[PDB]
Amino acid sequence: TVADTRRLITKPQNLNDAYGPPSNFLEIDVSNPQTVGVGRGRFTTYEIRVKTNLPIFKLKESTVRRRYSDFEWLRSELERESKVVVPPLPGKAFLRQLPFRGDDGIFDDNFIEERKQGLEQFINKVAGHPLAQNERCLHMFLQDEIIDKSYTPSK
Amino acid sequence: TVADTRRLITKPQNLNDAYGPPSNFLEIDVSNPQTVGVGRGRFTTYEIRVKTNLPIFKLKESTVRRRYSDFEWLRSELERESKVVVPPLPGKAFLRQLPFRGDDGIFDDNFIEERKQGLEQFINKVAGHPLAQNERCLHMFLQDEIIDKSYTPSK
Amino acid sequence: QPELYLLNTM
Amino acid sequence: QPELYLLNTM
Amino acid sequence: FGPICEIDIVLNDGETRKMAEMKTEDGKVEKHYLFYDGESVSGKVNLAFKQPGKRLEHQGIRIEFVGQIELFNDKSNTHEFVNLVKELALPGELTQSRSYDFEFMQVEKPYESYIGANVRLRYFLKVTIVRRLTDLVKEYDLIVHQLATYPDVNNSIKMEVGIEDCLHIEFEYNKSKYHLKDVIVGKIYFLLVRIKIQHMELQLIKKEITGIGPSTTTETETIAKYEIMDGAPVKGESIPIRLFLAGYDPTPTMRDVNKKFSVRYFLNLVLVDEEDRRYFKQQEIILWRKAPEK
Amino acid sequence: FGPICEIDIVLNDGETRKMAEMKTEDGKVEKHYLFYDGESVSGKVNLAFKQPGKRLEHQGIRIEFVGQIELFNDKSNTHEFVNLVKELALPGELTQSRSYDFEFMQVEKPYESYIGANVRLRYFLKVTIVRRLTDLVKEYDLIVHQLATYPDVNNSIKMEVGIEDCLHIEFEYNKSKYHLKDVIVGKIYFLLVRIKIQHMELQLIKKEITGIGPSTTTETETIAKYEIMDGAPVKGESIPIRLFLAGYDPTPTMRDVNKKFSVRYFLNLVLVDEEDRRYFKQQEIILWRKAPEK
Amino acid sequence: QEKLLDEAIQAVKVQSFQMKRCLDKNKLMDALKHASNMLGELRTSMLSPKSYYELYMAISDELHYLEVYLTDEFAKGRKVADLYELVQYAGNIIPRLYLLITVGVVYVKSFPQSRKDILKDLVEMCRGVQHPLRGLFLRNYLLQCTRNILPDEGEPTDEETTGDISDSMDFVLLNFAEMNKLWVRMQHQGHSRDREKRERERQELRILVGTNLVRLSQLEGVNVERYKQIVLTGILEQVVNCRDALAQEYLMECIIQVFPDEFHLQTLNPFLRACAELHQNVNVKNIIIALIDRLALFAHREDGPGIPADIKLFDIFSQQVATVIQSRQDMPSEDVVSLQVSLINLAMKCYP
Amino acid sequence: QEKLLDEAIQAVKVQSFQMKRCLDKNKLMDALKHASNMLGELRTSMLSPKSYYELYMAISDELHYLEVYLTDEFAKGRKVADLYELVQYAGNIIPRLYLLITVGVVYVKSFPQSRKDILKDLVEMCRGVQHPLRGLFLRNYLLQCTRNILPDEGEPTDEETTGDISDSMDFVLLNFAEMNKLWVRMQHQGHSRDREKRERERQELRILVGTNLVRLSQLEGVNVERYKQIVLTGILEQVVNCRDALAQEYLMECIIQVFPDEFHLQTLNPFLRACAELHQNVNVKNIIIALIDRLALFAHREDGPGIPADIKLFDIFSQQVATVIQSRQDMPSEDVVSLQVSLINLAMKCYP
Repeated sequence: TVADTRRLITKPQNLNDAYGPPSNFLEIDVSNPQTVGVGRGRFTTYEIRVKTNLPIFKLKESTVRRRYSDFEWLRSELERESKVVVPPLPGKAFLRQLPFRGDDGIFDDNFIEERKQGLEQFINKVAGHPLAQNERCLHMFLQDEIIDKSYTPSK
Repeated sequence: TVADTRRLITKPQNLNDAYGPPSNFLEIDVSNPQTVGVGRGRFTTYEIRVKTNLPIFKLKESTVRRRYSDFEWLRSELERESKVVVPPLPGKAFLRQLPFRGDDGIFDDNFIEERKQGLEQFINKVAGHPLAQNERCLHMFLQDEIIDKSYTPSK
Repeated sequence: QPELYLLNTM
Repeated sequence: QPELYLLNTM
Repeated sequence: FGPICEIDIVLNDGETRKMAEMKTEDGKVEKHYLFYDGESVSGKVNLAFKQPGKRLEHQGIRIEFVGQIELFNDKSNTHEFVNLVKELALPGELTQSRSYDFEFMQVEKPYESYIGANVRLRYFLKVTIVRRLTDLVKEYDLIVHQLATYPDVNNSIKMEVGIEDCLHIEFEYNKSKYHLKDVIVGKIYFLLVRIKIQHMELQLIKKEITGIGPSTTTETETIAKYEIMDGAPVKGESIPIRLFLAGYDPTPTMRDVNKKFSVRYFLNLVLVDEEDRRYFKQQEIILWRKAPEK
Repeated sequence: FGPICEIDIVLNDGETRKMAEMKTEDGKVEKHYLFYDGESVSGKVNLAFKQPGKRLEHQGIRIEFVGQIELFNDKSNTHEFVNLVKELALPGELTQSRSYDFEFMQVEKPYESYIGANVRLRYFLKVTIVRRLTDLVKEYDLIVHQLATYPDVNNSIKMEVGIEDCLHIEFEYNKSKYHLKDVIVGKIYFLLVRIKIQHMELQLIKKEITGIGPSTTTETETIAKYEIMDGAPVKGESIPIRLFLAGYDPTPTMRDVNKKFSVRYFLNLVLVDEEDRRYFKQQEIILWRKAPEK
Repeated sequence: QEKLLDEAIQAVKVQSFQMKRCLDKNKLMDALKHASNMLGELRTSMLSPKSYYELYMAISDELHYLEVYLTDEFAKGRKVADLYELVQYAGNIIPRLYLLITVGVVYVKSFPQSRKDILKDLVEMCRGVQHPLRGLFLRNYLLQCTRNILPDEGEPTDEETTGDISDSMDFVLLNFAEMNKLWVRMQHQGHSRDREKRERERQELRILVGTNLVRLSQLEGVNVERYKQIVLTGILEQVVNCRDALAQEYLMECIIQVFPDEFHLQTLNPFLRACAELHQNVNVKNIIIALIDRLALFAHREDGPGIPADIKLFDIFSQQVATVIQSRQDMPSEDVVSLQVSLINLAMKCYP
Repeated sequence: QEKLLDEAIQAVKVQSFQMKRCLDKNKLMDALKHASNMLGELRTSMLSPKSYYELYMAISDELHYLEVYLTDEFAKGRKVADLYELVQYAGNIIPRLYLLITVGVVYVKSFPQSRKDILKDLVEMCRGVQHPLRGLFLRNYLLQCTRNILPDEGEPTDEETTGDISDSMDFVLLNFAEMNKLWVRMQHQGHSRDREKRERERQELRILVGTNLVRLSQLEGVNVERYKQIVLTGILEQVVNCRDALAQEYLMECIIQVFPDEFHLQTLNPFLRACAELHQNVNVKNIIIALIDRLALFAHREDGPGIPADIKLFDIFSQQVATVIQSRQDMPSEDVVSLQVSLINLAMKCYP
C-alpha cells in the first residue's frame, strides 16, 4: 500500500435534493426612490422588493414602500430584543436638511443613490441573519404594507 | 550440631617454658632504717635490697644504702628523661626538722615506718615499669653503691 | 467584528 | 590516672 | 582574566543516544538529549581548570538531576517535582583539572518536557561548585518524552448540531484519540441548509491552561486552518475530511500536569456564510505520542 | 477546642510488614516499620475531621517521603539525601473527614537508619496541610536496614606486637569482617613475658566520627569489656578467645555516609599488670548486617 | 476590465519561472513553494471565462514539465515517501488537491499496483468539490490526467496492479455526475439577471462536459454489452433525474454523434423510451432529425451487413416517435411534417 | 579474720535462696544472674584455701541441684539452642565457662552424637582459665561431671554416643599437664617467705590432684595393654620431666596404691627405669617400701599366678636399687639397712 486513501463511507444523495432548487433563496432589492408630500412635509420612500423560498417568510414575493426612519426603527427594535450585533445604516445626514446649501439637500441624487445602496447593504445582512428572522419586527418591515409601531415584540 | 565449640588450633607449650621458673621476678625491699652522723648532720638511710632475674639488671641480687634525697633525685631524673608518669614519694616533711616539737621530729618512729613503706611502694612501681628500666638512673640508684649525680643520662 | 455562533446539539 | 601503653609491631 | 574554572557534562552514552528538538520563543529550535521515564542518567562532570598558578577554594561540589515546572517566567513560582543529588567532592581546593563520575539509578521522569506561553517543564543536570559568596553553577538540559500505547477505548465522534430551522449538520471524526502523526478521517453530512454557505474549514486549536481553581489563564493558539468545502451544499450532501496531523507538529495532550497546567487540543469545525457570519462547533480530541515498535 | 484536623498514615501492608527497634536517648526503645532499599512505600493519608460545623481552608495538601542526616541536633545542619513528593489535594476546603491514596515507586534508600550522639539518620513520611500562617504537619517514622552478603575477601587478623624486651605477643582473630550475630574466635600467644600480668581482656569499641576535614568530632563508647585471661602467663602459653557479638547488639560499620559521618568498631586487646599499668592494641573490625536467606 | 488578466499572467510567469528554476536546481520543496504561490494567482476569479481559461491552460502547460520531471524521477527510483502528508501542510485545500492529483498520477505510473486504490481515493475525496469554476477546471485537469493510464482490458494484469475497465467506467461516470451537478448549479448562482450571461458561459463550457464522453469513447473496453448494461443505465439515470433541457440535449446529441450505430441498434428502445420522457421545452425535432440523418447515412453506408431483418427499424422508430409526439404537448404541425419528410426519406431509401 | 568468711556465707545463703526461688518459678536466667553474684564473692583474696574450699563446696553442692534441675527440663523436651552465645553474655569469665560445662554435659546426655565433640570442646575450652585455685575447683566440677560420662569398657556402644577410651586418656593426660603447670606456678608465686604456707597449701590441694588418678582407676577401659604401651609411657614422661620431689612423691604413692598388680607385673621395669632418673631431693625409700608391700601381698597372695620363674624379680630390684643407691649422694646407712630388711622379708616370703 503506497497511499492512504481512507474516507468514511457516505450515503448516496437523493436525486430530488441533488437537482431540485436550493432552499436558501433570499434576495431583497431597494429601488425606485420617490418624494411623498410637498414643502416642509417632503421625504423620500423606497421600494423594498422581496423574493424568497424560506418557510419563515409568510409571502414568497412581496413589495412594500419604506422610509429611512422605518429602517432606523427596524435597527432599533433589533438592538433591543434580538441580541444580534446589527450592521450600520448609511447614516442620518441632519445637516443636509438645512436650507440654502450648494446641493438639493436631502433630495440630492448622489446622496439618494449612495443611501439607497447602503439600505440594500443593510437589509440583506439583517434579513439573511438567522436570529433576526425569528423576530417579528423584520417580517413587519419587509412584508406588512404599513408598520405598526405600537406593537408587542414577539418571537 | 548443638553447641558452637570453635577455637583456633594451638601450639603445644614446650615443657621447659611450662614448668621452669617465670622470667618476671623482681622484688625490692626497703628496710633497716639507720641514723648516720651526729647533731645537725644527722639523716636516716635505708637498705634497698633487690632480687631479680631480668637480664636488664646487671646483678641478680644487690644491696645498697639510700637516703630520702636519693629517692627524690631518682624521681627527678625520671621526670626529665623518661617521659614516664612517675608515682608520688611519701613526702618531704619539712616542719618535722623544726626544733622543740612534741615528737622526735625527723626521727619519729611512726614517721620513719610510714615513710619506709611509701619508699617501698614507690620503688616497686618505678622499678617494675618497662620504660623506666631502660633509663640509667634506676640502675645507678638500685645497684651502684654510691650515686654519681654528675653523670650524663643515657638509655 | 465577525459574528460567531455556536452550533447547538439537537 | 592509669598508664596506657600502646603495643608496637615487631 | 575570564573564569577560573569551566564545568562541562558528558553523558556516558553521548555518542549513541538519540537527541530531540524543542520550539522556544521567536521560532528558535534547541536540541538536547532524549530520555524516558525509568532510564538511568550517568556520565562525567569535567572541570576544565583555566588559570594555571591560581587555586579554587570551594565548600563542596555536587551534581543534581532536576525536573521542574516554571510558571509565568516567575522565579518564585518554580516547582521541582524531581530532585536527586550526588555529592562529588567535599570542601577543599582545586589546583588542576579533574573529572567526577556520576550515576542516577533508574530515574523517574513522570512528565513530558514542554515549553509554552505561561508554562515551561524541563529536566536538567545542575552542577554546583559551592564558593564563599557566589556558586559556580552549570545547567545541562534534557528532553523527556512520555510514551503511550494504542488506547483500550477509542470511539468515533459523531454529532448532530445546528441552528434551528436554518442549518442542521452531522459531523463525524473517526477517533477521539489521535497520535502525533495520525490522520483525522471524517465527514460532514448536511441535513438542512437554509443559509448561503460560502466555505467550510476544520481548525486545530491548542489551549494551554495555567493556575489553580479561580486562578486560571487560558492561552489559545489556532494551529491549523484547513479548508474542507468551497461553495454551497444542499441537503443530502457529504463532504470528506482527511487532515494529516504530521503537517503541524503538535504536542501531546497533557491534562493537569502536577495539578499546575493542562494543554488540550480541539477540532473547531467552522462554516462561513455569504455575509461572513461564522458558525462553529468545537470538539476536544486527545493527542498522544505513539511508542514506535523499538 | 483542640485541633481542627488530625493526620494519620496507614501503610497498605500495615498488618503483614515486619517492624524493628531503635535505641534512642536515656535507654528508650522506639518501634517503626522496616523497609529496604528498592521497596515501594504506599498507603493512605487519613484526615480525621474533629470539629463538626467548622471548615478547614488550605492552600494544598501533600505527602513527602524523606530520608535525611541530622548533625548535633542543629536544625540548620539537617541534610536531605532523599526527597519524593505526592501532591494529594489542590488549594480548597475540608468540611468532613477524607482519605488520600499515595504510592512512592521503588524508593531508593541508600543508607541504614542510625541514632547516635552527634548524628541521626532517619527516614519518614511527612504529610503537610498548607495553611495561611501555620502548616499542619505529621511525621511518620520508618526504619531502613542495609543488607549485605558474605564478603569476597575475609582474611584473619594476625599480628606480633609488644614492648621491647618486656612483652611480646601474637594475637589472632579469625576474621576482619563479622556479622552482627557473629563470633570472634581468636587466640593470644605469648612469646616473651618479663612483666607481671594480673589479667587480660578484649574490648569492643564503637567510634562515631562526625564533620568534614579538620572539623572532626569522635565520640567513643566502650561497648564490651570481656575478660579472656585471669593470671600470669609464661612464654609458650596460648589463651583462647570466643566472644559472641550477639550479646551486645551493635550497629553495622558505616563508612563516610554521605561524606558526613562514620561509625567504626574496634577490638581493643588490653593486658593489665600488678601495678595496674595497662598495655593495649586496637584493631578495626568491620561489622555488617547479614541478609537472612529470606 | 481585461487588465487583471495581463497583470496576473505576468505574476504567473514570474512564479512559474522561479518554480522551474528551483526544479532544475533540484531543491524540490522550494520549487513547490513557488508553484504554490503561483497557483495562489488562480485564487483571483474576476477573470473572464476565456481569460481565466488561458491562465489555466498556461499553468497546466508548465505543470507538464513538472509531471515529466516527476515521472522520470520515479522511473529513476528517486521517490520520497508520504508525499501527501507533507503536502497537506499547505494550509489551503487547493494546494493539497493539486498536489494529490499530480503525485497520484506519478504513483500510478510508477506504481500500477496502486492504481485501483489511488483512483478510488481520488474519486471519493473529490466529493468535497462545491465551487463551480475551480471545480470545473480541476476536474478538467483530472480528465486530461486520466487520458490514458486508466485500467483497460488488453492491458497487462499484474495482481498487484488492481482495477479493470469496469473501474475506469465507474470512475468517469462518477466524476461526470459531480461535474454536471456543479455545472447545472451554475444556472442559479449569482443574480437572476445574469442568466443570459450564465447560459452563455455554460454553453462555452459544454465542451468540457462532452470531453468526458470522448474519454469514455476511447475506452477500448466499450463492448456493446457494457454499453447496454452500464453506460446507458448510468447516463439515463442522471438524465431522467436531472429534468433540465439544455444540458440533456447537448449531451444527448454528443452521444448520438459519437457512438457507433452498432451499439445504438442494440440499445434503441431504451434510448428512445428515454428520449420520450424528456422536457417539453426541448426541440426534440432537431434531435430526431439528426438521428434520422445518422441512420440514413447508416442505411446507405455500404461495406456493412445492411439492415438485419430482425431489426424492424421502421416499426420501432415509428412507434417511439409516435410516443414522443404524445409526450410532446405543443408541437407545431409544420414540425410534425418536417419530421414526416425525413420519415419519407428513410422509408424511401431503406425500402423502395 | 574469719568474718569475711561469715559475711560471704550469709550472702551465699541469701543468693542460694534466690536460686531456689527462681528454680521454683522457672526463672533460670535470674538464678544464673545470682550465680554470677556468688562468683563476684570469689573475687576476694583474703580467704584461706580451706575457707575458699568450704565456700566452694557449699556453692558446688547447691549448684548440683540446679544442674539436675536443668537436666530435667532438658530431659522434658524443652531444648533451647543458641546457648553458646547467651552464656557468653556474663561479664565474668567464670560464670560463662561454668555455664558452658553445665549445659555441655546436658547436650551430651540429650545428644549422644555430640558426646565426642563436646568433651574435646570442654577440655580445649579450659584454656580460658589460668588461676590455680578457681581453675582447680573448676576442674573438680569437671572431674565429677565427667566421672560417669567418660568412655569406658562398661558403657553402651550406642551408635549415637560418641567418644572412646582414647579420648578419655588424652583428656586426663592433658588435665594432668595443665594442673601441674598451674600448681607448680603456685610454688613461686607470692613471696619466698611463705615456703611453709605454700607447702602446707600444696598438701591441702594434693587430694585434688589424686582424684584424677582415682578417676583413672575406676575406668574399666584402663586395661593392662593400654597401661603398658601408651598410658604408663605417657604418664611417666610428664612425671619424670616435672623434676620435682613433692609432686613426684605424692603422685607415685597414689600410683602404688592405684594400679593393680596386673598392671605392675607387666610394667615394673619400664616403670623402674623411669623410677631411676627421678629428682634427688625425694624420699624414695617410702616409695620402694610401698611397692615392696604391694608385691609382698602378691607373693603371699594365693589364687594367683605368682611370679613367673623367668623374671627374677628380686635380682632385678636388687640391681636397680643398687644403681639407685649409687645415684644417691649421701643417703643414711640406716636407711639402706631399713631397705635391706624389706629385701630380706621379701626374698624369704616370695622366694623361700
